[PDB]
Amino acid sequence: VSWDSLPDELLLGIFSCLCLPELLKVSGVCKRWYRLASDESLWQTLDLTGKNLHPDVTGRLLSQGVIAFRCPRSFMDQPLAEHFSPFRVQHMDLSNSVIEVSTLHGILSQCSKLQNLSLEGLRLSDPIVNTLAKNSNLVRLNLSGCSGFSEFALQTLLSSCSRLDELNLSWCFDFTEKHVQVAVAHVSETITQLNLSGYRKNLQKSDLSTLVRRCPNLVHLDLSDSVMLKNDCFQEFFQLNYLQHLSLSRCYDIIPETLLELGEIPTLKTLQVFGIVPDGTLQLLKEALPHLQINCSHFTTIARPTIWGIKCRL
Amino acid sequence: PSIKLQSSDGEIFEVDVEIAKQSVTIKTMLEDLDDPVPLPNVNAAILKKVIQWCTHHKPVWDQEFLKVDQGTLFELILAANYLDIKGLLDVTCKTVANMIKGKTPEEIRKTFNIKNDFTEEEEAQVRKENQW
Amino acid sequence: KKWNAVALWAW
Amino acid sequence: SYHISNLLEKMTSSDKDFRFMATNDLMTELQKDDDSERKVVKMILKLLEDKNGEVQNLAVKCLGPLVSKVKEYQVETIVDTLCTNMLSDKEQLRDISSIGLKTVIGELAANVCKKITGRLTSAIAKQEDVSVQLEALDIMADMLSRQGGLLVNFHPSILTCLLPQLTSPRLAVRKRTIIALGHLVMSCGNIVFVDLIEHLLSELSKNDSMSTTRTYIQCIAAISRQAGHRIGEYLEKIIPLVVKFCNVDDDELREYCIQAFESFVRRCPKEVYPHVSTIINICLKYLTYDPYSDDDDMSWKVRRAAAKCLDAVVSTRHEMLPEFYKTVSPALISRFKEREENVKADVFHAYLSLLKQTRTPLTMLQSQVPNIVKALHKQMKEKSVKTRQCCFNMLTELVNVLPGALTQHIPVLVPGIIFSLNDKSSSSNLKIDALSCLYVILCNHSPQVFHPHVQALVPPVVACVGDPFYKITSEALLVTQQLVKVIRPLDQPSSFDATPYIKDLFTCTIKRLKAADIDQEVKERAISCMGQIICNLGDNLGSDLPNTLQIFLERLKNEITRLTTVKALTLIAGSPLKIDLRPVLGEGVPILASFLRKNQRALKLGTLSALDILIKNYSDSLTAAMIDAVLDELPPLISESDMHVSQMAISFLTTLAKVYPSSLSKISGSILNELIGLVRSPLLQGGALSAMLDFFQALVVTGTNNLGYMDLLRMLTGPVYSQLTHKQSYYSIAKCVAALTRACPKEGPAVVGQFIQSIRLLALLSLGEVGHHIDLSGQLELKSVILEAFSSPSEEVKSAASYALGSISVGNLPEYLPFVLQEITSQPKRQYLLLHSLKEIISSASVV
Amino acid sequence: QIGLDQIWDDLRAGIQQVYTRQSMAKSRYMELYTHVYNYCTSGAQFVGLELYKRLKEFLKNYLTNLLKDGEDLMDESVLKFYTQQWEDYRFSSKVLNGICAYLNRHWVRRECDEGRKGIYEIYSLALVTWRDCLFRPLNKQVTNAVLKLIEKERNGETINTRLISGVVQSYVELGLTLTVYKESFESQFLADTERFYTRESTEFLQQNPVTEYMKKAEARLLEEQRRVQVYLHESTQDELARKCEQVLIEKHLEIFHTEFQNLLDADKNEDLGRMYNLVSRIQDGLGELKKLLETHIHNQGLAAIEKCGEAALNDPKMYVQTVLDVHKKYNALVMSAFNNDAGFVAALDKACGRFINNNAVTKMAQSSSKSPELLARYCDSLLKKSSKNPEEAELEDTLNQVMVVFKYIEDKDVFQKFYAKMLAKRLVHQNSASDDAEASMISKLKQACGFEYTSKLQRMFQDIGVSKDLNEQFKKHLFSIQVLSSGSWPFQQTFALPSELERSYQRFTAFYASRHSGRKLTWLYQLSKGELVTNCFKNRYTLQASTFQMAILLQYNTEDAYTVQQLTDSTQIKMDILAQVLQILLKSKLLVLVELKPDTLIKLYLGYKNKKLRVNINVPMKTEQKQEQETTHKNIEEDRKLLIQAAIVRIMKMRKVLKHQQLLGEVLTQLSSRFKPRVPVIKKCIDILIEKEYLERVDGEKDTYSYLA
Repeated sequence: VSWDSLPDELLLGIFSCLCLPELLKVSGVCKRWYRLASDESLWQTLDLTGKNLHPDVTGRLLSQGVIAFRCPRSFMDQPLAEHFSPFRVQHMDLSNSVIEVSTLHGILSQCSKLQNLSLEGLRLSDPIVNTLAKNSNLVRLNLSGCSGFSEFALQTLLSSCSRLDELNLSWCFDFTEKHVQVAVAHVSETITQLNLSGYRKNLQKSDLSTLVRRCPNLVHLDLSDSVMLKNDCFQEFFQLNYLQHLSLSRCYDIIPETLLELGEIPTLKTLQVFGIVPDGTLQLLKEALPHLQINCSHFTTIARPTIWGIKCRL
Repeated sequence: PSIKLQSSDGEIFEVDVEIAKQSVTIKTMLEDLDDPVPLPNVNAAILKKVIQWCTHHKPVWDQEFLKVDQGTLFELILAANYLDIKGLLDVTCKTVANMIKGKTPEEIRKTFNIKNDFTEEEEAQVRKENQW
Repeated sequence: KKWNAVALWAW
Repeated sequence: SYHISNLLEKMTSSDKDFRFMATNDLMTELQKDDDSERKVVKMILKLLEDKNGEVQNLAVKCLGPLVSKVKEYQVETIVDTLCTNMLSDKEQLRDISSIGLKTVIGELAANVCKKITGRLTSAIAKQEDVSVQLEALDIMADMLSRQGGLLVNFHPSILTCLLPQLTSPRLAVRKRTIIALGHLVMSCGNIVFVDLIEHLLSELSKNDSMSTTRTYIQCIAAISRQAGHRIGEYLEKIIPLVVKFCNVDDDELREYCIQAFESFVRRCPKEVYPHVSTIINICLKYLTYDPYSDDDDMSWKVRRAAAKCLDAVVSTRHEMLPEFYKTVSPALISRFKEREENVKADVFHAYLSLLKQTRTPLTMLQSQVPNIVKALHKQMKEKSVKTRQCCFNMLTELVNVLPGALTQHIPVLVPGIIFSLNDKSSSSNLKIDALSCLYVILCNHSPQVFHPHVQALVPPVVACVGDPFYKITSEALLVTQQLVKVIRPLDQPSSFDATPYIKDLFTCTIKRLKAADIDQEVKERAISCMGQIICNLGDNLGSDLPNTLQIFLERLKNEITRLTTVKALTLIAGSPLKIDLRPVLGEGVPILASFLRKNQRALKLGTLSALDILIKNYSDSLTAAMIDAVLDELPPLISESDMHVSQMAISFLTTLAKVYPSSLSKISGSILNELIGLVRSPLLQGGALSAMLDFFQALVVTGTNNLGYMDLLRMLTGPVYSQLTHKQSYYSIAKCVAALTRACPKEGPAVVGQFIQSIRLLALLSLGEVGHHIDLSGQLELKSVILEAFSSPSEEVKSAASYALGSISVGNLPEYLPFVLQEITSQPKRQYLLLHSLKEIISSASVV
Repeated sequence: QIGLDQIWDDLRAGIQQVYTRQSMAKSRYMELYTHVYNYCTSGAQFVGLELYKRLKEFLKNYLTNLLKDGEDLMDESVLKFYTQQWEDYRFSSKVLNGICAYLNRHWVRRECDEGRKGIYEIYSLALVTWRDCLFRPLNKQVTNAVLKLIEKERNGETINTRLISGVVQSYVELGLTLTVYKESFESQFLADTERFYTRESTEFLQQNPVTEYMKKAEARLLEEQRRVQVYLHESTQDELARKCEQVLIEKHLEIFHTEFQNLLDADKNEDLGRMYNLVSRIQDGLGELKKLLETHIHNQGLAAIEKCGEAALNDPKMYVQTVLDVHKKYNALVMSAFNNDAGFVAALDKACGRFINNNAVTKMAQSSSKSPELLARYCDSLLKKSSKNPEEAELEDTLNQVMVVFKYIEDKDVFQKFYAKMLAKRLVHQNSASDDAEASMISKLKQACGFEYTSKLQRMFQDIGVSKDLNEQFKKHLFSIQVLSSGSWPFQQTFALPSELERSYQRFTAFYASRHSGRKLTWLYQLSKGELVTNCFKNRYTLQASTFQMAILLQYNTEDAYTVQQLTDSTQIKMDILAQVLQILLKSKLLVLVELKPDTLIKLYLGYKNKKLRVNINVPMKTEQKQEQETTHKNIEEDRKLLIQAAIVRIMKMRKVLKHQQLLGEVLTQLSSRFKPRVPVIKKCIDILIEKEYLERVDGEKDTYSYLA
């Protein structure tokens, strides 16, 4: 017999059920299978969490047309010297991963149609934000822990990105009053989930009122660690009609008895007010408002990679 | 409800109306269209083996049936391509993938009838990119 | 012959 | 959460104004709050007992929408407390509670009725207070009327409560008890009804204090009138009591027994059979009773009841009809002068029922007509519209059942119709009835009798055509048409001069014809009436006939008006008086031809008939531009799907052949192909084949090009020699060839050539059809052909040979009957063929 | 293994067999399939590129060659040519797609993912080739021919409906979805439909009457729905219905209005129902019909009432029956034609109220309270004996109708007062047509009135019942009596009691003193009647007379002529009453002597002749009713003032400070169930209340009142 005459179609069928070291090893038998070793059919989804590597190999693998690649908690501390044509990734998540700022800026400069992204814990610069402003189809985005961004860059990105559905711009340790004001003023009007926690001394009532009057389709809200909450904030929140989730953790500016005002919302389903409510008062609060749940979701769900419903195979 | 199937060697078999419907080729050919239909490529009793498998599926039995030589497996893969049967093609592909799973890259060159066609620099470069 | 009279009772 | 508490606290402010305002305000809010309605319910029920009247009014009113806008257990609580309050010792509380409970039930479900019924039973049973009894009975009657089937186990209790209350001094209690019993009987069960009937019988059997007998007999009437069936089982025992009680000189008892009789007659067809004569005798005996006005007369209810019972007897019993005309009818006729106007209608209705059942009794009805006419004559002069309306209805029915009835009473009955027609106080319905009676009188009598009264009949009808109400004008035109038929007939000789009336009739009809905005019925009636006017008396009309015909053309173009005009044109064209339709005919027949392709059967048949008569009677003024236009659309009609239209088309072609031959060249295309296809159809039978044969006979005589005898034979015998799965096709082809031969003076060579010879089956059929009525003696070969065909394997060929032999024998009996007899008596092998030939000869024989 | 050139010559011949539809060999199918398979098996680097271009060229050539045949055909010709060619092409294309399934499985799937938009499946390739080659040159001709066929079918002919269905299916499938169908067929269809229906409607209305146009339009709409159901795509339903409704009804609504008026003038139920069904389909188009109906009912009611004139003022039956007939006819019309629509019943209710509470009779009496009074008089006329016992079924219907009419009367207090007085007079003299009628009327009044009025009526009934029981009991202990309570009866109270009844008077006084203690009996004599026996006449006369008449005929036994100055002292009667009763006596043709003076001589007419022995000289006094009407109207007015004052105090005692408009509105809605007050009366009552120190006006903020204790 002879396998050299076998059609090229069946090679994809053989290679479909085949693990990563397996094909990475079989690719060396002959150039004939080396040609099909890298075919867009196989690399439908990729997952390389925890696997340390170099930027060159990451670029070579990503150039083939990976749709959903998730590499969190990986080591990417090395310069990149390779050049590639623009990629076509549609689902990338690199939260909490250790990568180089210059390498990350270079890698993201080729991504333009990324339907989702996650940059929790990443450190970037103004060029990174400028390049990310190109992706006008970003339905979901994350800005938790981002460092290196600027107020002008944030405003430009907010102006460019309008179709975004959910975002988490919280825990920013480099945010300024001007940057927060620009983000509030230039925010999109279709945002469903907004997380802006961490701004204790930078959040103002005027910014919250402007955000409430700008986007009326907010489903989930997060305003933790805010010391600028009063009855005006409650009225502004009640002005919305889809308050399905609110968060006021560590809100020392709102009295525990004032929490009864949140029960007037008809669409209210949950509310996390941990930090302000005294112990024992939870039972009384539940008795007053038995149509909702308090302190039932310990972890947030805005821009959470766990990608985003896509099941990985390779 | 009688349909006939003729192989290359000329021997005539018997297929039920609901037996050949597993293959989509016969399904569509009967869907839009007392004689023996000659199939030029399929040979010998590989048609009978295909009928046996499709009647069984009218795991472990897969390996039990496929515990055969390389030539029979290749003929079965080509028959699955000809008749366009999804399950048989999938099971043959999985069998081959297991036949390569847990095998040394040096062995495949000798055992799967492929002479090594590469340069020393090419082999070094291929090993270099595969460091991931 | 016959007669039909009407009267009211009060305190 | 605070205003409610404030209002509830303020509702006990020891001031009437505060309580009133609080109640009114709270009702204002509860017009578009949980676990506290137990306060508002309690306070409303407590304020039901308030000292002030106005607060009580608000309390009783508030329960209306409260029950709708409240929870479930609150409704149960309010119903329970109202029911408990209804039995208390406070009169005002009982009255207010009864009113409130009625209001709650009205604006309302399965549990509440069952809850109420138990206490409402004792509420009804309590006789201490008479006022609350009426509302309790009304509530229970309403409960039984709707969703009465849910209650299935409280029936003995409700019966035991209801039965004693047929004695209370208030008559209203008796009436409502009767109504409640009637509602209960509709769904009660065997034991309840049995007990009720047994109690009623055991109380009526030995009864004194005749005041109670009235309500007992009313109850026994109501049970029959509501239950219907399930009462004849005891009827053999009930009837003696009711017939025995009828002799007592009680005016009220006399009505109720007769009403019971009527109910028994209408609802017990079988059980009342033996006593029908007794009921009739009682009704006839009591039908005549009539011995600041505070008289309070009641002697008319007995007469009304007797008349209604007579109606019920007549309209139900039919096997003994002559007894009615013998005895019942004279009394009813004599009682047409009854003073009261509500029983006159009743006796009239009885007589109309008799007449409707009359449909030998006919001569018996004839014998009594003069009395009927004499009685009705005085009634027509009355000032009441209803009496005159019913008299007209009676006359109409009398004429309908008996055609030649009022042959002599015209000059005493016409003045009444005239008086009714022109009366200041007459209503529209009376005029319509009078005109309808006049129409039915005129239709069913010979025209001779109405001749002297035309001078008095024409002016009122002509004026009646001008009445603004349209329904009057419709009947006026319908009468005018028949009056035109009367004034100058055509099928019978006559001598009446009709000149002074044509102008008036024409003038009164032309105005309605030239309207184009009046109702459709008036337009159709006007078209038909003017068509009849021109058809009968149109010769004396002057210069207005061309204009009338132009209007007739103008009316052929609407879609909801043309059919009537087609029928009118058909009627006017085919009349004994030949009038000039030629100006119409110039631009008329294109439109009638155009109507053929409109998939409407009635229009097709009408236009075919109109074309037939138009061709037959107006041949001299036809042009080739219109006849071909007519001929164009015939081929689509000739089809086997609908035989009637094809037969009419063949008739039109036959008329055209008999009249105008030069246009017969235009059929030799698709028309003959359609005809050949129709002949080959396996459905041809009846008179359509006769029409086709007549058309062939008329066509062959004309002898146009490509339509000679040889040509027609070529078309007819084409497919036979080409290489027809139904035998009937061969019969039809043979009949057509034989008919064409019969028309032709000479076809001897063709007959001989056919006799020379599946094909031989057609040859035998052709010989038989040719011999069907023509003798073929001069051939000397038919016997040889029959003998040759005798030895045949098939049975169809043998049948064809037998038919040919029988037809030949019919054609020439002297030269074939001895031959057939000799063949029968000579060869025993051939016996079935001889029998078939003899049967054919016997069946197809002539007079002698 | 196999090159392309080796098989293409045989493949072309094989594909040619698939077209030009004939019996297809059971083996040639696989023979053709095998060539494709062997060609297709010889980063992915697939093989099947070259065959696609050749197939496209073959289909191109076939379509152009077949189009050359039918470029110049006519209506039926183009329809047939298109239909059979389309069916054959669809079948052959599906077969060819089946033959080359390997390409569809691999090569087109690969090229679709890459991003090349020019590659389709072979069946879709055949459809797009048809659309690009044959559809474009013939679309106008096919569409116009189909439209002409449809127009022919609309004028009553018969067409081959299967021809249009094929064209519609081809249009729908060629949208590779409804893109082609909407822009190639629906636009022309809906453009021609508008013109056809416009000209048809204008021509039809030019000649035929407007009534038949409604039937024509409804038939047209039903036919359009059937047509869309039978040989058109379902998506056209709403658009076609809306366009037809527009072009048929919205332009002609203007004449529809006048037609509606004319059909209201002369009753036509079915036609009105058809118009209601038609104009209902236009949004917000029923309002004009409602307004016209209300105006017509109002005008008809006023015209019907004004016809009677002076007679209706004093004839309750005619006045009530005119209103009842006008209400009944239009109520039946509303139930039947308009299917119990809320707007139409509201219009009927408003019109009925308007012509019941203000008409020609009210202007004659200079007041709006004549209607309730006449209604009460009609009820009294119904419920009396009146020379014939009424049937129970007929009386109940009349009472129900009267209760229906009573709902639209604003001044219900007048009706209540008059009905109470008349019921009292009926019960005292014991002349009732039937007790069931009284019971039913009391029940209806319970349902539809207050609770105090009902309480008074029930107390009247209870008193008459207990009096009857007492009379029955006292008869054995021994003429009749009617003992009644004081405050529950409306009668407001000088008589020389004759010796003929003195013994009975003393006996009954003793009996009542023995049975009951502390109760004094006040005797009403003007409401007491009986009989007499007489001696000095022609023979035995029996007569019915009032007790005052009893005394004034028994005062003279042997004497005949008396002077009324002495007669007044003899009978102890005032001037006016004695004069009126003497005028009544003179009017009875039973006495001989109209101006009465104290010296006037009045004698006895000896030997009086009478036609009948049963004579009732107690005729009703004419002036008594006219005198009583003014008194009861004044009493009603005083009661109205008292109720208004009480309501104002009650409303101000809950709201401490209030304005004028709110006060008037609250008073009107609180008294809305009894009568509608006039603003001047309320203002006068407020001014009186301010004077009597009950409520004061706050300083400043004018037109505001405040409660003061």
